[PDB]
Amino acid sequence: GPAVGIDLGTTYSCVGVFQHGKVEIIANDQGNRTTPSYVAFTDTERLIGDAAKNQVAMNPTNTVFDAKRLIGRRFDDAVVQSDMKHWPFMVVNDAGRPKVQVEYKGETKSFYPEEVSSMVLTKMKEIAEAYLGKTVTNAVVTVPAYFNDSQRQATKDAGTIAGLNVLRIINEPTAAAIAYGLDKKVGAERNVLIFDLGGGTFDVSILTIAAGIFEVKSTAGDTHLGGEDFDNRMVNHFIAEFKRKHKKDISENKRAVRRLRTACERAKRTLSSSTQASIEIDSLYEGIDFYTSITRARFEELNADLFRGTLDPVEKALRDAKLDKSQIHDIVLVGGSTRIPKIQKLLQDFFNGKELNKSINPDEAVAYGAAVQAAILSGDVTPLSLGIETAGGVMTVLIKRNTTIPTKQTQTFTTYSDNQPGVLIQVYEGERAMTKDNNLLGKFELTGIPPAPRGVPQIEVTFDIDANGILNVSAVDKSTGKENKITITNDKGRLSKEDIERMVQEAEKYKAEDEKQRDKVSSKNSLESYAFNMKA
Ligand SMILES: Cc1n[nH]c(=O)[nH]c1=S
Ligand SMILES: [K+]
Ligand SMILES: [K+]
Repeated sequence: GPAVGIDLGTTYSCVGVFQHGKVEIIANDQGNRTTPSYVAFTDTERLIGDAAKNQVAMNPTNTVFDAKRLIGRRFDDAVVQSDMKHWPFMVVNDAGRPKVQVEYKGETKSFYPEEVSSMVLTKMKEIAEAYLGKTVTNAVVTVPAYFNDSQRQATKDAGTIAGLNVLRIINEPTAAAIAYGLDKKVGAERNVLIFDLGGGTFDVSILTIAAGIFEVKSTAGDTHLGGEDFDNRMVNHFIAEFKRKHKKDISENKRAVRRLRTACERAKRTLSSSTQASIEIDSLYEGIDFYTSITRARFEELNADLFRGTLDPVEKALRDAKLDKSQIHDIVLVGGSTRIPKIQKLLQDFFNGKELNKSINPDEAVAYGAAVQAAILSGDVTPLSLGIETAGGVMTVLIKRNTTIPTKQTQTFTTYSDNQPGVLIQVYEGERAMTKDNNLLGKFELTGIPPAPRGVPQIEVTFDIDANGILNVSAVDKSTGKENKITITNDKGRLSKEDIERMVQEAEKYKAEDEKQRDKVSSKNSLESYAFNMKA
């Protein structure tokens, strides 16, 4: 039967299926299209999803949430140590691996984060099975773009424990782009910014899409920013208002604060569609009814620093991607908090009035994209960057990937050593900083360089690609006009789309190491007479 797409979120999970030409987001047994990523252990039973979230106040020590924060991580990781302080449940160290420790049926029990996430995935699998009336095994599960191999493998393991065959682990921003069909657009490469403010995290991702291939250029954000922060600002404001009006602090009473927080959450949602919301609480504290109102402008003022602060990760991602804001072709809004009008206005104003992609429910877009990809898995531009080896085994790119063909690019190079008699032109294809990590396509030598000090000889290297995709690489000694050249054949089927994707993924995985590495060689246009990779 059809594979499902699952957004395994920090706070909630969402499951969708592509059937009958459309994606259907599947509601749970309580009629909810999103299910809380919560697992609760009690004296008599294990609760998953809505039931677990509903009883959290009654059973805080044994209600687990935020397993995504621990997944694929070591106990001594700084993130784990800081996060544990904010959790009611215990996290224990089992041989360097974090485990949640809870009381279940009168017995102490410990679970790895992948096991807790497997329980959430089991609920999502069961919700899909109830809707489809058939067993669901195949699934595509989404993860944040910044997740490392350990976090990705642990997420896959959670699906495997749940009995799911994880066809692929895909980035949440990529899933959102697939939901908007941004990978179906034939033509020149497009730069896409995904603004994801929901699920307790703020994620900004910049992607480039061409020929159905996605590359993550940059990621930025705040792992501890979400709607709860906006609700807290309202709760503190109301606590102050009650204290000023009634000379009473309701902070001591946990239920009164809980009732106020629930009213604030509802009011914030009303403020997305209306300019004012009513707060009506009977007997909030000491028998005093709290009936009041909040304007959208007051809500915006209470959260002004948080809302404006969202632009700082957008600026950082643009800087990391080496792109101006004008170079973004598509902006996608993901996450429930993107419904807030002030956030939409701030982002649109930053982008000079550019329209935002927000037609898909922001809570369901990632699952929607995952479902589209799962169905695909169930049934001219350059593919890779082209360049030559410079001194130190460095990849110097003459043609970036996603360059339309035919194309011709020329750069000038020099000798690295004094009285260097010749240069070796080594042609490589790939996105890595060092040639050892890229693919060698061919090599040729330009000999007879007249003796000169290093940096004086000028060698012009030209990469020419025809419409058929054939690459001709030539080098000319600008002092004599002497030349040498190689023709590199483009075998049809030499590279699969998956082969290209793997090369792009490797660049994304080693981006920090490669970006730091580029700084090491001083010249960047100097050629040696030998292959660095063959040097002992
Ligand atoms: C403001 C807001 N936040 N989250 C959500 O799910 N909806 C809304 S309208
Ligand atoms: K996810
Ligand atoms: K997010």
